[PDB]
Amino acid sequence: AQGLAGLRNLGNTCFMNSILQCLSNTRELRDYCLQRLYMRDLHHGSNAHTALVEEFAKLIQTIWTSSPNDVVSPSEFKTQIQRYAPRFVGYNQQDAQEFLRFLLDGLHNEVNRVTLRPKNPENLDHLPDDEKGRQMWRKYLEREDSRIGDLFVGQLKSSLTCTDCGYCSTVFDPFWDLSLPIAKRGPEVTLMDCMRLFTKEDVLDGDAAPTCCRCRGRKRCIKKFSIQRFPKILVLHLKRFSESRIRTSKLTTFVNFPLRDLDLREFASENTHAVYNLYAVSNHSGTTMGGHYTAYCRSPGTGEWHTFNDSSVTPMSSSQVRTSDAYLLFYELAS
Amino acid sequence: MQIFVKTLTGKTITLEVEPSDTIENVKAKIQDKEGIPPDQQRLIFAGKQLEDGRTLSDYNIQKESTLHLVLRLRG
Ligand SMILES: [Zn+2]
Repeated sequence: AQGLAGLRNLGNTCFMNSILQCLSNTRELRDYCLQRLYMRDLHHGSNAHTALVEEFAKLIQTIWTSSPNDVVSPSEFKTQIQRYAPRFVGYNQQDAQEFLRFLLDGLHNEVNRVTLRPKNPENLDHLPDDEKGRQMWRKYLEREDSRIGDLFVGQLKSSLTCTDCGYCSTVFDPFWDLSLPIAKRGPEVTLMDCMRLFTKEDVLDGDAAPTCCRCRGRKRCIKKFSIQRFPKILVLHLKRFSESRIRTSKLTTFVNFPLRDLDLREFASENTHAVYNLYAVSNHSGTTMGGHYTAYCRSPGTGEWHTFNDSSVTPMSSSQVRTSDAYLLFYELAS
Repeated sequence: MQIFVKTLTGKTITLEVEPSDTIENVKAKIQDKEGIPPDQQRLIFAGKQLEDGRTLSDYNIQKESTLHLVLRLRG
Protein backbone atom coordinates (compact mmCIF):
# COMPACT_ATOMS: atom_id res chain seq x y z
CA ALA A 1 0.00 0.00 0.00
CA GLN A 2 1.03 3.65 0.61
CA GLY A 3 3.22 5.75 2.90
CA LEU A 4 5.26 2.69 3.82
CA ALA A 5 8.61 4.20 2.74
CA GLY A 6 11.58 4.10 5.13
CA LEU A 7 14.04 6.89 5.93
CA ARG A 8 17.79 6.72 5.55
CA ASN A 9 19.89 6.97 8.72
CA LEU A 10 22.17 9.90 8.00
CA GLY A 11 24.26 9.39 11.14
CA ASN A 12 22.29 8.92 14.39
CA THR A 13 19.13 10.44 12.84
CA CYS A 14 16.71 7.78 14.06
CA PHE A 15 15.28 10.43 16.51
CA MET A 16 14.49 12.51 13.52
CA ASN A 17 13.07 9.67 11.40
CA SER A 18 10.85 8.40 14.20
CA ILE A 19 9.21 11.86 14.44
CA LEU A 20 9.05 12.20 10.66
CA GLN A 21 6.97 8.98 10.46
CA CYS A 22 4.63 9.95 13.31
CA LEU A 23 4.01 13.20 11.43
CA SER A 24 3.84 11.45 8.03
CA ASN A 25 0.98 9.43 9.52
CA THR A 26 -0.70 12.45 11.11
CA ARG A 27 -3.63 12.46 8.66
CA GLU A 28 -4.59 16.14 8.58
CA LEU A 29 -0.92 17.18 8.55
CA ARG A 30 -0.08 14.74 5.75
CA ASP A 31 -3.09 16.02 3.70
CA TYR A 32 -1.99 19.58 4.28
CA CYS A 33 1.32 18.60 2.56
CA LEU A 34 -0.16 16.37 -0.19
CA GLN A 35 -2.85 18.89 -1.10
CA ARG A 36 -0.17 21.64 -1.29
CA LEU A 37 -2.16 23.97 1.01
CA TYR A 38 0.99 25.28 2.76
CA MET A 39 1.75 27.31 -0.40
CA ARG A 40 -1.06 29.80 0.41
CA ASP A 41 0.17 30.26 4.00
CA LEU A 42 3.80 30.84 3.17
CA HIS A 43 5.23 34.31 3.80
CA HIS A 44 6.27 36.63 0.92
CA GLY A 45 9.73 38.19 0.98
CA SER A 46 13.20 36.65 1.25
CA ASN A 47 13.26 34.37 4.30
CA ALA A 48 15.83 32.02 5.80
CA HIS A 49 13.35 29.22 6.61
CA THR A 50 10.86 29.16 3.74
CA ALA A 51 12.82 26.05 2.74
CA LEU A 52 11.94 24.19 6.00
CA VAL A 53 8.19 23.92 5.22
CA GLU A 54 8.83 23.16 1.53
CA GLU A 55 11.44 20.47 2.30
CA PHE A 56 9.26 18.89 5.00
CA ALA A 57 6.26 18.90 2.65
CA LYS A 58 8.34 17.36 -0.14
CA LEU A 59 9.55 14.52 2.12
CA ILE A 60 5.93 13.72 3.10
CA GLN A 61 4.93 13.87 -0.57
CA THR A 62 7.77 11.51 -1.53
CA ILE A 63 6.88 9.10 1.27
CA TRP A 64 3.24 8.99 0.19
CA THR A 65 3.98 8.50 -3.56
CA SER A 66 6.70 5.86 -3.20
CA SER A 67 6.65 2.07 -3.65
CA PRO A 68 6.17 -0.14 -0.53
CA ASN A 69 9.82 -0.69 0.39
CA ASP A 70 11.53 2.37 -1.10
CA VAL A 71 13.99 4.19 1.14
CA VAL A 72 13.74 7.98 1.18
CA SER A 73 16.71 10.19 2.08
CA PRO A 74 15.71 13.15 4.36
CA SER A 75 19.14 14.81 3.94
CA GLU A 76 17.90 18.05 2.42
CA PHE A 77 15.28 18.41 5.14
CA LYS A 78 17.93 17.83 7.79
CA THR A 79 19.97 20.73 6.35
CA GLN A 80 16.90 22.91 6.72
CA ILE A 81 16.03 21.92 10.32
CA GLN A 82 19.62 22.35 11.45
CA ARG A 83 19.66 25.90 10.06
CA TYR A 84 16.52 26.58 11.99
CA ALA A 85 17.68 24.75 15.10
CA PRO A 86 21.54 24.78 15.13
CA ARG A 87 21.59 22.20 17.95
CA PHE A 88 20.82 19.55 15.30
CA VAL A 89 23.94 20.31 13.34
CA GLY A 90 26.15 17.25 12.93
CA TYR A 91 25.52 13.61 13.86
CA ASN A 92 24.96 13.22 17.58
CA GLN A 93 22.09 11.30 19.13
CA GLN A 94 19.24 13.48 20.36
CA ASP A 95 15.92 13.44 22.15
CA ALA A 96 12.91 13.04 19.82
CA GLN A 97 10.54 15.24 21.87
CA GLU A 98 13.09 18.12 21.81
CA PHE A 99 13.26 17.52 18.07
CA LEU A 100 9.45 17.49 17.66
CA ARG A 101 9.18 20.81 19.55
CA PHE A 102 11.83 22.59 17.50
CA LEU A 103 10.43 21.24 14.20
CA LEU A 104 6.77 22.05 14.81
CA ASP A 105 7.86 25.49 16.05
CA GLY A 106 9.76 26.05 12.78
CA LEU A 107 6.95 24.82 10.56
CA HIS A 108 4.35 26.81 12.50
CA ASN A 109 6.35 30.04 12.39
CA GLU A 110 6.56 29.81 8.57
CA VAL A 111 2.84 29.34 7.78
CA ASN A 112 1.53 31.49 10.65
CA ARG A 113 -1.54 33.44 9.43
CA VAL A 114 -0.26 36.24 11.69
CA THR A 115 2.39 38.08 9.69
CA LEU A 116 3.12 40.88 12.16
CA ARG A 117 2.48 39.83 15.80
CA PRO A 118 0.48 42.38 17.87
CA LYS A 119 1.95 43.77 21.10
CA ASN A 120 -1.72 44.10 26.72
CA PRO A 121 -2.26 41.65 29.66
CA GLU A 122 -5.34 43.27 31.32
CA ASN A 123 -7.35 42.18 34.39
CA LEU A 124 -10.29 39.86 33.74
CA ASP A 125 -11.57 39.36 37.33
CA HIS A 126 -15.04 40.53 36.38
CA LEU A 127 -15.34 37.51 34.12
CA PRO A 128 -16.42 33.90 34.67
CA ASP A 129 -13.11 32.10 34.15
CA ASP A 130 -14.50 30.06 31.21
CA GLU A 131 -15.08 33.47 29.60
CA LYS A 132 -11.56 34.52 30.53
CA GLY A 133 -10.26 31.17 29.18
CA ARG A 134 -11.84 32.22 25.84
CA GLN A 135 -10.36 35.71 26.06
CA MET A 136 -6.91 34.25 26.80
CA TRP A 137 -7.36 31.80 23.91
CA ARG A 138 -8.21 34.60 21.42
CA LYS A 139 -5.26 36.63 22.77
CA TYR A 140 -2.98 33.62 22.07
CA LEU A 141 -4.60 33.16 18.63
CA GLU A 142 -3.81 36.69 17.51
CA ARG A 143 -0.08 35.95 17.96
CA GLU A 144 0.01 32.24 16.93
CA ASP A 145 -2.39 31.09 14.23
CA SER A 146 -1.45 28.41 11.69
CA ARG A 147 -2.63 25.08 10.31
CA ILE A 148 -0.03 23.37 12.51
CA GLY A 149 -1.58 25.03 15.55
CA ASP A 150 -5.07 24.01 14.33
CA LEU A 151 -3.88 20.43 14.87
CA PHE A 152 -1.67 20.36 18.02
CA VAL A 153 -2.65 23.22 20.37
CA GLY A 154 -4.79 22.73 23.48
CA GLN A 155 -5.35 25.00 26.51
CA LEU A 156 -4.50 24.27 30.18
CA LYS A 157 -6.35 25.83 33.11
CA SER A 158 -4.28 26.26 36.24
CA SER A 159 -6.32 26.97 39.35
CA LEU A 160 -4.38 28.11 42.41
CA THR A 161 -6.42 28.35 45.60
CA CYS A 162 -5.08 30.26 48.58
CA THR A 163 -5.96 28.24 51.68
CA ASP A 164 -6.24 31.41 53.79
CA CYS A 165 -8.64 33.70 51.88
CA GLY A 166 -9.93 30.98 49.58
CA TYR A 167 -9.28 33.02 46.37
CA CYS A 168 -8.81 30.89 43.26
CA SER A 169 -6.35 32.51 40.87
CA THR A 170 -6.80 31.09 37.38
CA VAL A 171 -4.30 31.12 34.49
CA PHE A 172 -4.71 29.65 31.03
CA ASP A 173 -1.59 28.15 29.42
CA PRO A 174 -1.55 26.87 25.78
CA PHE A 175 0.22 23.51 25.20
CA TRP A 176 1.34 21.64 22.04
CA ASP A 177 1.88 18.45 24.00
CA LEU A 178 1.59 17.20 27.57
CA SER A 179 4.63 15.92 29.49
CA LEU A 180 3.49 13.36 32.02
CA PRO A 181 5.35 12.25 35.17
CA ILE A 182 5.34 8.51 35.63
CA ALA A 183 3.42 6.95 38.55
CA LYS A 184 5.53 4.77 40.84
CA ARG A 185 2.41 2.88 42.02
CA GLY A 186 2.09 -0.16 39.73
CA PRO A 187 -0.74 -4.27 38.95
CA GLU A 188 0.79 -1.93 36.38
CA VAL A 189 1.01 1.79 35.84
CA THR A 190 -1.42 3.11 33.24
CA LEU A 191 -1.55 6.19 31.05
CA MET A 192 -4.61 7.30 33.11
CA ASP A 193 -2.44 7.10 36.29
CA CYS A 194 0.13 9.43 34.68
CA MET A 195 -2.53 11.91 33.61
CA ARG A 196 -3.95 12.05 37.14
CA LEU A 197 -0.47 12.63 38.52
CA PHE A 198 -0.06 15.61 36.13
CA THR A 199 -3.56 16.96 37.06
CA LYS A 200 -3.46 16.28 40.82
CA GLU A 201 -3.79 19.00 43.50
CA ASP A 202 -0.23 20.14 44.23
CA VAL A 203 -0.10 21.31 47.86
CA LEU A 204 2.29 24.27 47.88
CA ASP A 205 3.71 25.04 51.34
CA GLY A 206 7.01 25.88 53.10
CA ASP A 207 9.61 26.85 50.48
CA ALA A 208 6.94 26.19 47.80
CA ALA A 209 4.30 28.51 49.35
CA PRO A 210 3.29 30.99 46.67
CA THR A 211 2.42 34.56 47.62
CA CYS A 212 -1.31 35.32 47.63
CA CYS A 213 -1.92 38.82 46.30
CA ARG A 214 -5.24 39.21 48.07
CA CYS A 215 -3.63 38.20 51.41
CA ARG A 216 -0.40 40.07 50.53
CA GLY A 217 1.74 37.23 51.94
CA ARG A 218 3.07 33.71 51.41
CA LYS A 219 0.40 31.11 52.02
CA ARG A 220 -0.29 27.44 51.61
CA CYS A 221 -2.04 27.09 48.27
CA ILE A 222 -3.45 24.25 46.21
CA LYS A 223 -2.63 24.14 42.49
CA LYS A 224 -4.52 22.08 39.92
CA PHE A 225 -4.43 21.60 36.18
CA SER A 226 -7.46 20.77 34.13
CA ILE A 227 -7.81 20.82 30.36
CA GLN A 228 -9.72 23.79 29.15
CA ARG A 229 -9.40 23.10 25.40
CA PHE A 230 -8.62 19.68 23.91
CA PRO A 231 -6.40 19.62 20.78
CA LYS A 232 -7.26 17.68 17.55
CA ILE A 233 -3.96 15.87 17.95
CA LEU A 234 -2.92 14.95 21.46
CA VAL A 235 0.82 14.36 21.85
CA LEU A 236 1.74 12.71 25.20
CA HIS A 237 5.28 12.70 26.50
CA LEU A 238 6.34 10.21 29.14
CA LYS A 239 8.79 11.67 31.60
CA ARG A 240 11.14 8.65 31.64
CA PHE A 241 13.92 10.25 33.73
CA SER A 242 14.62 9.62 37.40
CA GLU A 243 15.11 12.68 39.68
CA SER A 244 18.69 11.89 40.89
CA ARG A 245 20.74 14.87 42.13
CA ILE A 246 23.89 13.11 41.02
CA ARG A 247 23.14 10.92 38.06
CA THR A 248 19.92 10.65 36.12
CA SER A 249 18.73 7.22 34.90
CA LYS A 250 15.99 6.32 32.43
CA LEU A 251 12.78 4.91 33.89
CA THR A 252 11.94 1.84 31.82
CA THR A 253 8.60 1.44 33.62
CA PHE A 254 5.89 -0.13 31.45
CA VAL A 255 3.12 2.40 31.08
CA ASN A 256 -0.02 0.72 29.84
CA PHE A 257 -1.76 2.99 27.37
CA PRO A 258 -4.88 2.19 25.18
CA LEU A 259 -5.22 1.82 21.41
CA ARG A 260 -8.76 3.23 21.42
CA ASP A 261 -11.23 5.10 23.59
CA LEU A 262 -8.79 7.20 25.60
CA ASP A 263 -11.49 8.97 27.54
CA LEU A 264 -10.22 12.14 29.13
CA ARG A 265 -13.47 13.59 30.52
CA GLU A 266 -12.06 13.24 34.07
CA PHE A 267 -9.46 15.87 33.24
CA ALA A 268 -11.68 18.43 31.52
CA SER A 269 -12.37 21.67 33.33
CA GLU A 270 -16.05 21.54 32.21
CA ASN A 271 -16.30 19.58 28.93
CA THR A 272 -18.78 19.48 26.07
CA HIS A 273 -17.03 14.11 24.60
CA ALA A 274 -13.16 14.27 24.53
CA VAL A 275 -12.01 10.75 23.47
CA TYR A 276 -8.92 9.74 21.44
CA ASN A 277 -7.58 6.85 19.45
CA LEU A 278 -3.88 6.12 19.19
CA TYR A 279 -2.23 6.32 15.78
CA ALA A 280 1.54 6.63 16.45
CA VAL A 281 4.19 5.91 19.06
CA SER A 282 7.78 6.99 19.07
CA ASN A 283 9.85 4.31 20.91
CA HIS A 284 13.18 4.74 22.70
CA SER A 285 15.44 1.86 23.61
CA GLY A 286 18.69 2.50 25.48
CA THR A 287 19.71 5.00 28.17
CA THR A 288 19.42 8.79 28.61
CA MET A 289 22.80 9.12 26.90
CA GLY A 290 22.25 6.86 23.88
CA GLY A 291 20.11 4.22 22.14
CA HIS A 292 17.74 3.86 19.21
CA TYR A 293 14.40 5.30 18.06
CA THR A 294 11.61 3.61 16.11
CA ALA A 295 8.01 4.47 15.33
CA TYR A 296 4.86 2.38 15.36
CA CYS A 297 2.24 4.00 13.07
CA ARG A 298 -1.31 3.30 12.00
CA SER A 299 -1.83 4.07 8.34
CA PRO A 300 -4.55 6.76 8.15
CA GLY A 301 -8.01 5.17 7.70
CA THR A 302 -6.47 1.73 7.38
CA GLY A 303 -6.16 0.36 10.94
CA GLU A 304 -2.87 -1.23 9.82
CA TRP A 305 0.21 -0.83 11.99
CA HIS A 306 3.82 -0.81 10.84
CA THR A 307 7.15 -0.62 12.58
CA PHE A 308 9.26 2.13 11.07
CA ASN A 309 12.90 1.67 11.88
CA ASP A 310 14.97 4.02 9.75
CA SER A 311 15.10 2.43 6.27
CA SER A 312 13.05 -0.62 7.34
CA VAL A 313 9.25 -0.72 7.35
CA THR A 314 7.55 -3.86 8.64
CA PRO A 315 3.96 -4.89 9.34
CA MET A 316 3.06 -5.45 12.97
CA SER A 317 -0.07 -6.31 14.90
CA SER A 318 -1.67 -3.92 17.36
CA SER A 319 -0.91 -6.46 20.11
CA GLN A 320 2.73 -5.51 19.56
CA VAL A 321 2.37 -1.69 19.79
CA ARG A 322 2.20 -1.36 23.61
CA THR A 323 5.70 -1.72 25.00
CA SER A 324 7.99 -0.31 27.74
CA ASP A 325 9.87 1.54 25.07
CA ALA A 326 6.95 3.92 24.34
CA TYR A 327 8.13 7.45 24.93
CA LEU A 328 5.77 9.60 22.86
CA LEU A 329 2.13 8.76 22.10
CA PHE A 330 0.15 10.38 19.27
CA TYR A 331 -3.60 10.40 19.79
CA GLU A 332 -6.34 11.70 17.47
CA LEU A 333 -9.95 12.60 18.22
CA ALA A 334 -12.29 9.63 17.73
CA SER A 335 -15.54 10.04 15.69
CA MET B 1 6.65 37.43 40.47
CA GLN B 2 5.99 33.75 41.00
CA ILE B 3 6.07 31.04 38.38
CA PHE B 4 5.80 27.30 38.83
CA VAL B 5 7.71 24.33 37.45
CA LYS B 6 6.16 20.87 36.99
CA THR B 7 9.16 18.65 37.76
CA LEU B 8 10.01 15.05 36.92
CA THR B 9 8.05 12.92 39.37
CA GLY B 10 4.81 14.94 39.72
CA LYS B 11 6.00 17.65 42.12
CA THR B 12 5.59 21.35 41.47
CA ILE B 13 8.13 23.95 42.63
CA THR B 14 7.68 27.74 42.98
CA LEU B 15 10.23 30.27 41.67
CA GLU B 16 10.59 33.95 42.50
CA VAL B 17 11.56 35.63 39.27
CA GLU B 18 11.48 38.89 37.37
CA PRO B 19 10.19 39.23 33.80
CA SER B 20 13.78 40.21 32.96
CA ASP B 21 15.28 36.92 34.34
CA THR B 22 17.13 34.88 31.69
CA ILE B 23 16.36 31.23 31.06
CA GLU B 24 19.95 30.54 32.30
CA ASN B 25 19.03 32.32 35.52
CA VAL B 26 15.77 30.37 35.73
CA LYS B 27 17.74 27.12 35.28
CA ALA B 28 20.09 28.07 38.18
CA LYS B 29 17.06 28.54 40.40
CA ILE B 30 15.82 25.10 39.36
CA GLN B 31 19.27 23.61 39.97
CA ASP B 32 19.30 25.35 43.36
CA LYS B 33 16.16 23.47 44.35
CA GLU B 34 16.31 20.17 42.46
CA GLY B 35 20.05 19.66 41.87
CA ILE B 36 19.58 19.00 38.17
CA PRO B 37 22.29 20.82 36.13
CA PRO B 38 21.11 23.52 33.65
CA ASP B 39 22.65 21.67 30.62
CA GLN B 40 20.42 18.67 31.40
CA GLN B 41 17.27 20.80 31.81
CA ARG B 42 14.78 21.46 29.08
CA LEU B 43 11.89 23.83 29.93
CA ILE B 44 8.66 23.74 27.97
CA PHE B 45 6.01 26.45 27.88
CA ALA B 46 3.17 26.99 25.37
CA GLY B 47 4.97 24.46 23.10
CA LYS B 48 8.21 26.41 23.10
CA GLN B 49 11.42 24.98 24.50
CA LEU B 50 12.95 27.90 26.36
CA GLU B 51 16.34 28.99 25.02
CA ASP B 52 19.31 30.44 26.90
CA GLY B 53 20.15 34.02 25.98
CA ARG B 54 16.44 34.99 26.09
CA THR B 55 14.30 36.25 28.98
CA LEU B 56 10.93 35.18 30.38
CA SER B 57 9.51 38.42 28.92
CA ASP B 58 10.59 37.28 25.43
CA TYR B 59 8.39 34.23 25.93
CA ASN B 60 5.49 36.24 27.44
CA ILE B 61 5.62 34.13 30.61
CA GLN B 62 3.29 35.77 33.15
CA LYS B 63 2.66 35.39 36.87
CA GLU B 64 1.68 31.82 37.89
CA SER B 65 2.46 30.29 34.50
CA THR B 66 3.89 26.79 34.71
CA LEU B 67 7.10 25.64 32.96
CA HIS B 68 7.35 21.88 32.28
CA LEU B 69 10.66 20.33 33.16
CA VAL B 70 11.94 17.50 30.97
CA LEU B 71 15.35 15.95 30.45
CA ARG B 72 16.53 13.87 27.42
CA LEU B 73 16.39 10.33 26.03
CA ARG B 74 19.28 10.50 23.53
CA GLY B 75 19.18 8.07 20.58
ZN1 LIG C 1 -5.22 34.55 50.13
